[PDB]
Amino acid sequence: WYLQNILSLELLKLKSKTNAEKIATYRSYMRSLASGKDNTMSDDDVIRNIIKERWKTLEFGDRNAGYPCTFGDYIQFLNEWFKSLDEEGMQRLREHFDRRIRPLLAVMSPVDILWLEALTQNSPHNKEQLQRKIAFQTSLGTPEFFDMSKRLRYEINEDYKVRDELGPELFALWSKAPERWPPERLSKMYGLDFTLVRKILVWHHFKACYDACVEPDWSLPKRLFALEWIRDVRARKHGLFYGKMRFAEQKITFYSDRFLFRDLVNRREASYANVWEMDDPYRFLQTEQDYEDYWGDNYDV
Amino acid sequence: MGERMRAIIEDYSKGFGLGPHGHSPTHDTIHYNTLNAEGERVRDLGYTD
Amino acid sequence: YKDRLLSKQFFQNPQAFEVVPDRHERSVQFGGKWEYQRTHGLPTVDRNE
Amino acid sequence: MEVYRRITERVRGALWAHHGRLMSERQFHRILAFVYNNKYEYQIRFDRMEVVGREWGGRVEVVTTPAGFLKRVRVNPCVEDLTLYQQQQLILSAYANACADGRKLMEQAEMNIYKQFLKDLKPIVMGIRDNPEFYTVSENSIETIGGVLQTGDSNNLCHTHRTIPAAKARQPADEVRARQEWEQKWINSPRGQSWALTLRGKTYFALHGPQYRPRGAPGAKKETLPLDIPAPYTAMDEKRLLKKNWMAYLDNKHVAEVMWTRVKIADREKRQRLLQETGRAWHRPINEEAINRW
Amino acid sequence: FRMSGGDMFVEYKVLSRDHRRSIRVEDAIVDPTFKRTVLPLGWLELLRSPSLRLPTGYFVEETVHVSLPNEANAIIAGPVVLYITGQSVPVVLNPYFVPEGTWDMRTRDGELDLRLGMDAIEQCTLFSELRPGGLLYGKLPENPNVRRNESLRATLGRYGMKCDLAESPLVPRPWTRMRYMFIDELQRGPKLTEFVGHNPRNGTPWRFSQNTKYFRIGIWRDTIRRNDMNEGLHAHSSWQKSPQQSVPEVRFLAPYP
Amino acid sequence: DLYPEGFQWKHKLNTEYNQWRSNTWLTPDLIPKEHRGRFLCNFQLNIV
Amino acid sequence: ANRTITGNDGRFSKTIMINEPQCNQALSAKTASELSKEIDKATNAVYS
Amino acid sequence: AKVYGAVPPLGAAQGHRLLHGKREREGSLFAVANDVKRDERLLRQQLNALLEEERMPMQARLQRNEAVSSHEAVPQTPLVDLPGVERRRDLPADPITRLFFQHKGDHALYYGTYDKPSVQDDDRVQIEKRVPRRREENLYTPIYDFCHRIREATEQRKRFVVVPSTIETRGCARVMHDHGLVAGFRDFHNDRAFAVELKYFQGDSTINVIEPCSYDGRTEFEWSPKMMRRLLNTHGIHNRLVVYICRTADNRIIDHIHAVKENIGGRGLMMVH
Amino acid sequence: WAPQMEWGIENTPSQEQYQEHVPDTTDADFRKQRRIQSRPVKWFYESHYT
Amino acid sequence: GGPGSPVRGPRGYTAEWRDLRNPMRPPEFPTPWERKYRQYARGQHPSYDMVYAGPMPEIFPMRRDFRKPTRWDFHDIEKQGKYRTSGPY
Amino acid sequence: ALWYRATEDPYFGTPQHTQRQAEALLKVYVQAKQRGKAIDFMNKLRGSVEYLTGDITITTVMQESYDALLDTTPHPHLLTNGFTLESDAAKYTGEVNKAPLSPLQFRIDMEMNKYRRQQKEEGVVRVPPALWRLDTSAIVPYKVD
Amino acid sequence: LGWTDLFTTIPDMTYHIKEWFDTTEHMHNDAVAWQLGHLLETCFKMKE
Amino acid sequence: REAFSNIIAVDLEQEGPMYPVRVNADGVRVLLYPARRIVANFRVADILCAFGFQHAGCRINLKATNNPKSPTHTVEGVFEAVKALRSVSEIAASRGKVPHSLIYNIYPYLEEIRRRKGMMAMHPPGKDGLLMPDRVVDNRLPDHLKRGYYDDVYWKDFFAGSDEHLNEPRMGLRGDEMRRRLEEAQ
Amino acid sequence: KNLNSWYTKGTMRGGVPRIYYAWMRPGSFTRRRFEKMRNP
Ligand SMILES: [Mg+2]
Ligand SMILES: [Mg+2]
Repeated sequence: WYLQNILSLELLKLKSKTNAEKIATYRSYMRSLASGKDNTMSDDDVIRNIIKERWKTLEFGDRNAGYPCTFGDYIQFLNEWFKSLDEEGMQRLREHFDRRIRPLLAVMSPVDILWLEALTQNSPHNKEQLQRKIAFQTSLGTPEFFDMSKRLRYEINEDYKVRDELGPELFALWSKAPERWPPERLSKMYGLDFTLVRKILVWHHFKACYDACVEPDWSLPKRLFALEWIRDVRARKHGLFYGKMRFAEQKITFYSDRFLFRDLVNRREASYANVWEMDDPYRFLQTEQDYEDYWGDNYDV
Repeated sequence: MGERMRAIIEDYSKGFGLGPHGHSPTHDTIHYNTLNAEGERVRDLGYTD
Repeated sequence: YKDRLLSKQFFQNPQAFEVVPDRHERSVQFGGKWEYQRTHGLPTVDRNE
Repeated sequence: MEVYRRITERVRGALWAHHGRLMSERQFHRILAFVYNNKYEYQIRFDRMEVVGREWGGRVEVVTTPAGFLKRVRVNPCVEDLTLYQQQQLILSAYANACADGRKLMEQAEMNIYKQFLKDLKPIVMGIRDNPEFYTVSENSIETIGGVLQTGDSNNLCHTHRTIPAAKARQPADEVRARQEWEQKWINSPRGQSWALTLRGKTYFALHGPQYRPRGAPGAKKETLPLDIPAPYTAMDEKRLLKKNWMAYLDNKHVAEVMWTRVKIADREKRQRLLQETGRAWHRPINEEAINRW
Repeated sequence: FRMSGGDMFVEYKVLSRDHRRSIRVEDAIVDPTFKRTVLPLGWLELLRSPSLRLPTGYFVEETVHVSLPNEANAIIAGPVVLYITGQSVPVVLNPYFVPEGTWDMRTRDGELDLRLGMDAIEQCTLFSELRPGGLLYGKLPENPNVRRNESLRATLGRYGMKCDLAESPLVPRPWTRMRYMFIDELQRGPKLTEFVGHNPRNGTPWRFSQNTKYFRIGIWRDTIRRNDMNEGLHAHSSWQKSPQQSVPEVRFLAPYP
Repeated sequence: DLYPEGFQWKHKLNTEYNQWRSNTWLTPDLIPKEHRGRFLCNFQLNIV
Repeated sequence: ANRTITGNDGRFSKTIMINEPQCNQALSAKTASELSKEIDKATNAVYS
Repeated sequence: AKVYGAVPPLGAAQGHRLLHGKREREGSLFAVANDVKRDERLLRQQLNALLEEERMPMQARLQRNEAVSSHEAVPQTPLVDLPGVERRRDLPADPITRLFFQHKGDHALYYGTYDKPSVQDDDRVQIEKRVPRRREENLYTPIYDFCHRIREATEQRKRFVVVPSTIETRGCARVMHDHGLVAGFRDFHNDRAFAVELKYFQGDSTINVIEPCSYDGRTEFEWSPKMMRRLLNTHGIHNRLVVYICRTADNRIIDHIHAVKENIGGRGLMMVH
Repeated sequence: WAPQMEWGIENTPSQEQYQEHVPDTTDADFRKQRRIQSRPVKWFYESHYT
Repeated sequence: GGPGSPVRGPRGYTAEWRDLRNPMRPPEFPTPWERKYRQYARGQHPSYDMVYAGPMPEIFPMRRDFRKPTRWDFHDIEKQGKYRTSGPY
Repeated sequence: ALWYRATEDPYFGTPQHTQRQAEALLKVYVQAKQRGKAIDFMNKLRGSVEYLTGDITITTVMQESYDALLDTTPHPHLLTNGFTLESDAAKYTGEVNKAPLSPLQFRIDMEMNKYRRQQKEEGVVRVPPALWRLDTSAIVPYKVD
Repeated sequence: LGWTDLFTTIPDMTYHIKEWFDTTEHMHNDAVAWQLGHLLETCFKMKE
Repeated sequence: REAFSNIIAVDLEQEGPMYPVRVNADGVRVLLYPARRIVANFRVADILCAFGFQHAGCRINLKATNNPKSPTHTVEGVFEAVKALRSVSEIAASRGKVPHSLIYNIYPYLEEIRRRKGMMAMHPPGKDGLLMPDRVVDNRLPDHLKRGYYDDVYWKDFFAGSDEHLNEPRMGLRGDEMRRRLEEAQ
Repeated sequence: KNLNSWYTKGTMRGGVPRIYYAWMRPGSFTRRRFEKMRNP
């Protein structure tokens, strides 16, 4: 079933476009004029819709009757396949799970249980009473309000999309001499705050690495966040605990308004032979205690 | 329903840039189209060659 | 560059380069547990050029 | 930083003011990021060289990288006999004339950067004013709910300029294709054949042939046709936002509007100052009907 | 790191352990014929910074024959940090300090003929340059394990390389390994973090489910009279009236719902 | 931050957010007007 | 230290006042080099 | 192979002790013993030096660096100046609108004490010293009623308070003004009193509570450094929120934070937050 | 790395942890929420710096 | 060793005048100090303290923590008895 | 874990991995019937520093044991030496004798998947030339003892 | 001569600047720009 | 509904009071102080748990036997106390001072102060970034002119159904597409 | 030197859950009114 429906594209036929349709579509794609039909749907989107509804319309049961698969048959293939997984295989799996299932796992509700069982066409214990209960309760809202397909639809901060950060920026440069490319040069690219943009840079580096089929620098998150690293190390040594320091446990000292002046004139008057000296990753460290806190993790160093 | 209706409408229909008095439509102390003073100015003029 | 890159990619996983791929699972590594320090990233171009 | 961000906001704002197009925050910041990295490159290369300032006679010498860093100081034993105060002032003034020379260099460099930046903005800017629908009215013409009123005075003084040939479109692209047509016409001619064997010819081919760049050599390997981003004909960030969430739409259009207003206010301030400097305008409002009577 | 004449030149920075004292070296050969990196003996006193943890400047100071470069003709001194221009990770040598007589590298005027050995290559990204196809592979000392003149694809071909990267449809393409990247601030917001236990670190994120003894009467009263408010501990359960259940990683700052 | 922004998303109505995330929506009589559509939370009732 | 320059700080505002009523507010070399400190330490302050 | 900072290449003719290795002199047990002891205490001495450089306060370091900076070869004599530039200036005040006149320090001979005040600021009422009418009553202190003045003036939301002027009282004021619990303060060199300007924020005061340490003058509480150190610690988190003021043997009025810094104990005055 | 901390679930013996005797079996302690235990020598297979 | 300890006690130029030298003049033996350290030693090096560190972010999100069966989660009210179960664990 | 602790331990540890350690670990992987780890380890080894130095070497014993376990354990896409035929699989396969995979059909499906891939990625496929034919000459079928 | 834009007749201006910037709230340069600007327009520019 | 009218909230950034709160409800003297954990009377305790306090500890009326003691008093007391509590941030702003916790935010600022030396500090000579309009530009065209204006750059009939870009929206259209408009109209 | 460990501070209430913040209070999280310039 999986081979015929999902994997074989060549057997998939699409409704053929008329000549008028071909023209209107072309001229829509090449040059946009406002007020137009917002749909203009890519045959890519269409195709993927047909596939996902092929996953909708898949039902199990006796296959001497209509449907293709025994349930036992399905979980059998599933079991053979799950044992069959490599490292990056089950990595792809767990990513796929974190992206699709996991958020749904957070947004569920009793109101869905019937629908939740309609996926496998399994019959519940209480099915009539759940019919009644869920009918009465879904009565209290819009039908769009209650369907689990649409509950994830909006995401804050639409200016930077995860889809668009998949291609990492200027990867054809900082690949080739990663030392000449401190986090600053790239951080001018994003209109976000500090913690967020450094976070994003880490993700860029990792995506890039996995893309080029080489292993990523795991010391990179420690390098970009170095100040946060050392603050956490010294906090862990101070309050005795293992974890990451959170806000409640910060010192209650109140600095004066001008407290930063000394450091301000020290920074404003600094000077550097080259730009590498300006931002090297290790300028955070002076005493030996600094070097002992920064590398305590690698028993190599 | 009505309130967010109004919010969307007032936000989409708001003007921007500088007017004839050299200021924003939302500027603090100085105003434009007082008592439909421009509306009437179109009433009596009209647009024709 | 293409060869330095090729080699690094190959010693990352060999199973990417097989026509019929065998099972690819991570094993131990000879440099240490921190071996990534001596391994990672992409081949680097000479800085003069 | 400032001179750039002002111009970029000019572009973004204008882009939404004239046509209904929004620029993606992503894009807006990545322009600036490119300026920044340009400056950074110029810095990288600027530190490989040194500038020498010199004070009295030649007897106080200061060697400093153009960024203002100090590398060496040479001094006559004459200086050693002065005072600590005067020694300090002397060296400090040499350092100053060094920083001066360096800063002259850097400012040429920066002029160069500004030019590259402009050249990179040009397909966008000339993207918005080179369309058959683009227009402007004089800033002194009254605007009323129907449309814009006619400025009365000096019917000679108003000249409408036109950037577009009104007959069939000749785009910049046709001009570049014309340029390479003339390149080939010149090359393939007999006199051009003899010229391609000169030093001038091979300088031309080394700089401006990309086609002959060996595989893996830095730089573009084809000649590129000039980018075409016609503003009213290309949907950019408003269509994606309108499909996804209305709220981000309203917020981004709001940002563009605000930026445009701000730019316009700046232009009004500069105009006012230039008007005061030449004495046509007073230093406090003397004409309040120009404000209160609307 | 640059290339000339067939070999590498790298800038590096030698440093004491406390990084009090430092020396730059501009062009150093990267040569993997040296088991251990060699410096001029004179630097031993220049690099000695007697801190608190090392009352004498160095942890290790001894005499070795050191006849490899050219009976105790040299001195092993450790540990001196070394920062190479390309690499993000410091490399920690215990170098041979050689006097003038043992070996004198003055070799050209102003030029000290310093080089880097496998002491420091093992610790850098430079090490990946040591494998077949790299730029140091030519300069490895001859072995049964290292074939001198073989083409790269010949060698890797023997190790079992068949086609190019992900060329066969059976192996997934490298860049689909990571498709989605999760950043809380850019999408759906932060998690709602609760705990049952002593602290956030000592407890579980989970509340107790509906099947608890103390929750059953309450949940009952809550199913039957749905509209009025009900007393109980049944509030603390993972299950409740509202369509939004309490389970870990609820995104509560998300616009929808 | 003395006066933080708080929850700013208008994609649903206040009453729809309230409805989904709060049990308090089920008891409209027990809540004053100023708090009516304003709560996203579940409340426990303890009778002393 | 000389009580030549005095100040008054509100939450977000800063007042630097030159006090030398005897010589008619004529600043000495020390007092001026001091003022260029108080001015930029007041001006580079976080809350001003 | 170009080398920077390494001074003449290959140094100059210096072999190590172990490498050169001249034949070891046989010292009598005397010589050897003495070598061991002098070089042992040489190492001890060095360890001391390093610890002292580690523990040096920043102010000390700055004074040192800028002292060396100005250093000349000859120790030059001070230059004769104007008749004087160095009179501490009088803090500015307005004569016409006033709590009190700012009295010149040039009049320092005219001044009285807190007990027997010289006639000045006649146009203003004079605060009276607060003393017990009978035996069982507490014996009041300028600190006691300083705190209660401020507390009551904070409850009535007044801008200015006229308050008793003694050494530790205006000490307390300077400390509170440091921490920003008080908008400002001034001593007009009026004998009896001086004035404090209160600060309000968000409609109520900046001072939650202000309390004296002792009710009597006959009771004097001493604060161990460990106690003042306990205050700073809220179950493992460093808390400077609340301020405690105290006298030192050195007659300084300090908060508990500086006290803990230099590990000195002091006599308690008041708490405020 | 996290130091081992006393009075945990797998640390504390029965009578302090629960007021009852609970049998110590190396298989399936429901109270301790573990499925199974292979019981190697504590510090042997782990790295020492850990 | 602190303030409770026993006290330590205390025209021309002195012998401590000569050892001192201007940082402007090149010193005795040209010991290759690292610039960063001499910056830090005279107090002019821009500070990076723990005060400048923000939150340490979760970068790679761990795993879903699945509900671990406890003794208070049982589908029969009987299995959690008073004679058997004294608590969830 | 033991293999890491071999170079991590100051007291009992060796500076570089001894050959003894290598062939020991390999022998554990052979004796665990652990395929993936054996392959990856072998390749990692021949990519190590000790290998390039000449210190560790792949011997004939390691090599042939490696091959032994490579034969006798299940391969993900293919049937392996030491896969036992099942008489009763005829219930499904349709035949009692032969092996339940045909390398020819497997190759063909590989070609098909190659085109389906080029389509999924580029949206369009180049039609092969008319002179193009799949070369099946190099394929041999499964032999069974 | 246009040496400066600002002029005022108000007594003890300094106090009013202080107390005005006490009532102000945020540090975002939007806020700062408006607060400063409004201060300037209402007093130091001579509109009225 | 009287309880929802009186709702209070608590800033949990600090997770418990950072100073002692001494406050009395009518006749009931209450102390809310910082503790290592939650310590309180069972009822007061799960009231303080209702706020999400980890580190608070609280006591009502010295000795527990002290009058007046009612269930009412026990509740009203702890709620009154919590309602008198000041958050640390609020305290810090109250004195016009910067909290130790919020200083990290200044870091990027301070960072590019340090990094502004050299070219990054440099501005283009001659150019302010403020460019005033001088002339008036209008490129608009009569419809018949733009009918075939973009045929070479793009396809013919470029402006076809475009309502904003044409004075005659229906020109250039082939009959079918003209019919479509009316078709949706009726 | 601070012998109370932040590791163990608290009181188990049994089933009663309470919220904690990873960093700041959730209300202070999205700053969009100054970011997207919606303010008076
Ligand atoms: Mg300092
Ligand atoms: Mg009684």
